[PDB]
Amino acid sequence: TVKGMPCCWHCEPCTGYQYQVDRYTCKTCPYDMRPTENRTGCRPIPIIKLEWGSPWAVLPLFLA
Repeated sequence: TVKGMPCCWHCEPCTGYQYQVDRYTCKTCPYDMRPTENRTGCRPIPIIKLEWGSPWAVLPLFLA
């Protein structure tokens, strides 16, 4: 954060959906992009297709 004196700053953490793009202000990346922990941008959201189907997909398969 830009303080009164341009001398000592204060890096206040942004929200969970805000990426540290610049050093003075955060930005917002599009959907399916989770902000990374480090200053790298936004990583893609891991998407699956229910291959195993253990919790609530093996009983329908067995009945079928």
